[PDB]
Amino acid sequence: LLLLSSIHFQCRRLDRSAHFSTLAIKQNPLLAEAYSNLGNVYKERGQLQEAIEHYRHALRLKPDFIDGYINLAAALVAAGDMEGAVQAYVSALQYNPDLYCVRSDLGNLLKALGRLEEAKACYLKAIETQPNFAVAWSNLGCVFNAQGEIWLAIHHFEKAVTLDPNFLDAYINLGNVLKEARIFDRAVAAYLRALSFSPNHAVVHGNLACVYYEQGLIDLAIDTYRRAIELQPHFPDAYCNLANALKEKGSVAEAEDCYNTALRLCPTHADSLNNLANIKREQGNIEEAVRLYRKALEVFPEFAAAHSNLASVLQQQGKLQEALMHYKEAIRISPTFADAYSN
Repeated sequence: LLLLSSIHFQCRRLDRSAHFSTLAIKQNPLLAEAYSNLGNVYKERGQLQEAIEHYRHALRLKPDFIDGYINLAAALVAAGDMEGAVQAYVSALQYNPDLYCVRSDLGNLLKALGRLEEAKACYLKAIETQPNFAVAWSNLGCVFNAQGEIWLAIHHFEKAVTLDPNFLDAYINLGNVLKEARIFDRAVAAYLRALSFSPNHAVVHGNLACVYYEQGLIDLAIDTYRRAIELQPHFPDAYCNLANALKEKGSVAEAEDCYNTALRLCPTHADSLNNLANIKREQGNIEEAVRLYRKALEVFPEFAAAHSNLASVLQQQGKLQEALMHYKEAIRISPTFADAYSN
C-alpha cells in the first residue's frame, strides 16, 4: 500500500500514487514515508506549501528520514525559503555525512546567498568524502573565481575535466576564467572542447570570437562572430562586436552596416554610437561624428572615450574651449587618458 504509492510515483501516475499514499494514512496516520510520497506528488504539481507541510509532518514523525529532508529542501528552494532549506540540508548531513551530493547542493545554496567561505567548506568536505566527484571540483572553481582567485579557479576546473572529460559546463567555466586571465590559447582549447559537446552554443561562440580578436586573429574572429549572430540574431552587442572586428580588418563599409544594424535594434547602444562616430571621424565627416558622440554621451554621460573623441573633432572644428572641457572630463573619468594624450 506504500510500495504501490511509490511504484505509481516512479511511473508519474500521480493521481494513483496519491490515492495509494492517502489509503496508507487512512490505515495508519503514523507511517512517515506516506506523507513524504504525498509531498512528492504535490511537489511535481507545483503545490509547494502543501508539499512542505507534508514533508514537515513526515519529519515530525521520523526525524532520521534523510529523503524527507532532501525533498523538503528542494521544495523550500523552489518556494524561495532559502535558509530553511539550508537547515534541512544541515539535518540531513547530521544523519548521513557521506551524502556528498547533498553537501554539494548545500554548497550551491550557500554560494547563492553570498556565504562563499561556508560554500567552500561544503565543497571541500564533499571532495574529502568522494575525491572523484567532478561537480564539486567545478563548483569550488566557481567560488574561487568569484573571490578573484584565478589560479585556484583554473586548478579546480581542470581537475573537474580530468575527472569527467565530458563535463561541458566545467569546460565553459575553464574557458571563461582563462579568457579573464588572458591565457588565450588555453581558452580557445577549452571553448573548442565545449563546442564539441554543444556545437551551437551561442554564448561560447561569442566568447571564442573575442578570444580570437584578443589574439589578433581578426579573420577567424570575424568568422566566429558571424556564426554567433546566426545563432542568436536579434541582439545588438553581437553586431557591434562583429563590426569592431570588421573595422580592425579595414572592411569599413560592412562595419558601418553592422553598427547600423545594432542601432536599429537598440537606438541607445552607446558602443555602436561611438564606434560608428569613429568611422565618420576617420573618413572626415566631422559633423556626423560630432552628432554621434553627442548621442553616445546622452546615453552614457560618463563615457570617457566618447568625451575624448568628441574633444578631438571639436578641436578640428576650432571649437577649442568646448574641446578642452571634453579633454578634461575624459581625464577626470579615466586618468590614463592624460598618458595616452602625452604619448
